[PDB]
Amino acid sequence: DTKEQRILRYVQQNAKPGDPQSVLEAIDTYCTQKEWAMNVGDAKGQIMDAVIREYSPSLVLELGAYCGYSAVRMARLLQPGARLLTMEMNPDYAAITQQMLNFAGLQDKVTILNGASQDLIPQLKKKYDVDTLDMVFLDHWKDRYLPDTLLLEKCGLLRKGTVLLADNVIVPGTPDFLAYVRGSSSFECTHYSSYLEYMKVVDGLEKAIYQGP
Ligand SMILES: CCCNc1ncnc2c1ncn2[C@@H]1O[C@H](/C=C/CNC(=O)c2cc(-c3ccc(F)cc3)cc(O)c2O)[C@@H](O)[C@H]1O
Ligand SMILES: [Cl-]
Ligand SMILES: [Mg+2]
Repeated sequence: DTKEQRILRYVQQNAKPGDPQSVLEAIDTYCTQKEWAMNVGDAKGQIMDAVIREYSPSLVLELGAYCGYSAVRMARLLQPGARLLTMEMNPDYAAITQQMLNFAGLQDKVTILNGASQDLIPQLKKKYDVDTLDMVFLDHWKDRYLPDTLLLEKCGLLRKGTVLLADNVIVPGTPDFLAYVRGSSSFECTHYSSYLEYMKVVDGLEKAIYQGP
């Protein structure tokens, strides 16, 4: 048995089927009264919600699905016809994310891509029929935010106005990523101070809007 399986089971037993909000609530409740887990969480999730609503992205890429909390959170706010692609290298977690999304009734808005971002990103145009991304949410291994951002650029997947939203830029921290988007003329950046999921440790998200090269 694993922590991720317990979280799924808790949602399946307590949340309301086909109700994405009840899924988020049940995951938060589990993590608030039982085992901590690395979901973006409710505080940072409010900022995520705000960004999704403001920019109304038709195509979103998520790096790092984990239990699918962020996938549920973004997907539930997407406009009809809009789509989310989520990359997850761990097949156990990909399987959990799929069951979470199924439960939430969001399976038709989300496609889970299995594998590591550095290998999937270069297949997006040919294999998954992507032109450009409107939004990217980064929440995978922290030392990979910068390399994956450069890879997305190199592959021609960013357009002017593409919104990158990055979790955990303070804790655990993505100092290299921040130095890059804040120093580069190719991004205009806005920092959102909040709190780490399920506690009062200060963390934040960085919003970095691609300007073109
Ligand atoms: C080298 C491969 C990089 N490419 C990748 N491609 C696809 N999926 C990837 C992935 N890397 C990681 N993943 C997956 O993303 C998820 C990993 C996320 C890493 N997250 C964290 O480390 C993290 C950690 C904390 C944390 C904060 C404070 C603390 F004391 C302890 C932990 C808080 C967070 O909000 C976090 O997001 C997993 O599901 C993993 O399988
Ligand atoms: Cl929270
Ligand atoms: Mg995170």
